[PDB]
Amino acid sequence: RDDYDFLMQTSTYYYSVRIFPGQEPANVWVGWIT
Amino acid sequence: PGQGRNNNGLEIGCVVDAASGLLTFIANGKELSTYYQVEPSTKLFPAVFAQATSPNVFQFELGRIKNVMPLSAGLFKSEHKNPVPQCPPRLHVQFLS
Amino acid sequence: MALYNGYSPRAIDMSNVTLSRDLHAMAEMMAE
Repeated sequence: RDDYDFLMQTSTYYYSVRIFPGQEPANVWVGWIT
Repeated sequence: PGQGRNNNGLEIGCVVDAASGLLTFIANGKELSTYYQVEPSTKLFPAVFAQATSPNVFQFELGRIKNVMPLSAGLFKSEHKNPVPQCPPRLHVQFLS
Repeated sequence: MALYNGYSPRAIDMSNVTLSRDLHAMAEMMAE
């Protein structure tokens, strides 16, 4: 699958947000804040 | 582009490269044009701003994609080299009050 | 948006959409 060495050496992180059906995507913002 | 808006729940993926301070987004398996470049030593909190138009609004998914560590690896120093996604009890949802 | 946009019966989970007060009154009167 993925490269284990790259996965260990990387400083990249991920997350996701699932907007459910029936919720307007124009009313939802996704990202990061300080 | 043109979607049905409801075939599957929309999955907006946020990717943070801390070694370069680069913030990228994925709409549906597709890289978005919007990107951000943060200053070194910035501390970024995952955030969602939502105006509820349904009893079910959204959900954080603390998984991972190919060649990217999960969020728990960067959040917790004890899991800095743990590819398995985790949601420890310390991590919780806060709201502006 | 839509203009530019064996068997799978899969359809849309639809009951989660909201309606305003006027929309609800519309639905009530037309169901009546």
